[PDB]
Amino acid sequence: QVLEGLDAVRKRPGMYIGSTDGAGLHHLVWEIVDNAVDEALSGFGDRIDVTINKDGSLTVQDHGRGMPTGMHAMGIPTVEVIFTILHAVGSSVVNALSSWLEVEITRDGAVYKQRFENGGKPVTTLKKIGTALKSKTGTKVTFMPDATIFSTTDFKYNTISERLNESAFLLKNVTLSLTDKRTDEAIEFHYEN
Ligand SMILES: C=CCNC(=O)Nc1nc2cc(-c3cccnc3)c(=O)n(CCC(C)C)c2s1
Repeated sequence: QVLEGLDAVRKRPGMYIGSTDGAGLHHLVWEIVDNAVDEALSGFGDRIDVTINKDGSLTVQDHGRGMPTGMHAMGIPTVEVIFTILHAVGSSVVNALSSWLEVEITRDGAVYKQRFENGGKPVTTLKKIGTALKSKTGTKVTFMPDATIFSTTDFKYNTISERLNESAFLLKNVTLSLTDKRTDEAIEFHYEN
């Protein structure tokens, strides 16, 4: 397996997300959402909240275990490795195609954050920013799609709502929410089995 950096994604985005139109833009949402859904399917977390922010960015929040907060080689956080090496995989592809991205992790009584800019270059390490109850766990990913790559950077509420509805139906017993801060629209989906 040949590992690559984020420049490879930026030079051939269609190879990773199919296209650079609205379909590709929304693939970025699906990758992040799917990672939160995988975590819930494994039994960690019973709600997944998606927000379309007024500035054009998009946030996904889960209440799963929290991405690992430790280090890989050479003092590099595991989360930085997840977000910056392409195993050619969604997290690194979204980072590559974002003008900025923030990941916030909560676990073990601590809240940590790392910020990337300009196609996924870290501008901070994984920094402890605060504290939380020892019981509190999860991951939050916010990203701004790169307007230099996509033909449209307008997330579509109806498109996202349909996909989260479907994902709630497949998962069971997990609430998926969508809030649009541009229009104030909001919806929740939950299917009990
Ligand atoms: C909110 C937006 C998106 N949501 C997520 O990405 N949520 C996640 N939760 C976890 C929990 C654990 C994990 C496993 C084993 C033990 N403790 C934590 C973990 O390894 N991951 C990395 C999996 C791959 C992305 C490397 C994640 S990714």
